[PDB]
Amino acid sequence: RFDRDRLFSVVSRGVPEELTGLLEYLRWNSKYLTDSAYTEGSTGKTCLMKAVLNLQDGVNACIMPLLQIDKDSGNPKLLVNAQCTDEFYQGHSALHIAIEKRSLQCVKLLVENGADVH
Amino acid sequence: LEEISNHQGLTPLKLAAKEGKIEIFRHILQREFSGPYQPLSRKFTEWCYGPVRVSLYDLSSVDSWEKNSVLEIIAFHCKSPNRHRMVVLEPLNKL
Amino acid sequence: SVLEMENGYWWCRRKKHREGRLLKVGTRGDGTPDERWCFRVEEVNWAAWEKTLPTLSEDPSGP
Repeated sequence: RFDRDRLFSVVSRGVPEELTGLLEYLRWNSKYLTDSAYTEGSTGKTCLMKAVLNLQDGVNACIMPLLQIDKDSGNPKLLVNAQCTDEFYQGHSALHIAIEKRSLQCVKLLVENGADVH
Repeated sequence: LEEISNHQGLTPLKLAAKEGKIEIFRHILQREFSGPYQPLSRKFTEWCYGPVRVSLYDLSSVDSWEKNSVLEIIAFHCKSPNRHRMVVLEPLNKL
Repeated sequence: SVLEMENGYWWCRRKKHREGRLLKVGTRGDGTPDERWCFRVEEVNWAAWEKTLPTLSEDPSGP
């Protein structure tokens, strides 16, 4: 198994070696990573938003394998185009955060794989 | 070391408030150290977004909930012409 | 005037309450938690673009 909190603790430090198993668990539980279960609480924060909110010297190593996981997950809605969607902080994309955190590398890598610009 | 008292009952934050010394009073009120010397600081920073930053100032014995607060000592126990310039500065002004 | 009016009248003793809220700031400040009553002042600074000092929280989530 793979709990949401364990996943968030993995992606917090940017350690990709713990990511082995997410494909099997997601295809076996018949769920999708943009589920309300995997939403980081009531704000609406998704997993990759938390991946971008902590960067090590302006770059992360857990971003690209996680997008690979989502591409192999066959989701109808793409992970990177998700939005926060609450009262205070609505519509907040993943691509706003990397622009705020001044990470040109993260912006580039994010918009490589279909991140909606506007 | 900060929350220690002399025989008069004051700690060196309050002592700088009572005696009229503003120059160390401001710096004790607003000190931010980045690195391994984090816990001995007062002006933390909660978040920043572009140009807007929200920064938790500290109110250990600066709010009038305590018996001998810096707010009371500036108003009622300080005999100095530097009284009002202590009230103008932050976070006392916003408080 | 404010510090006088907090104390109430001479016939009723107004229960004065703590100002500001309690955020856990450090880890090894006092014990494994530390908790200091803190008061948040919002400022806008167009001169500094650092992204170097760590911050207590990540999403803004005002008042």
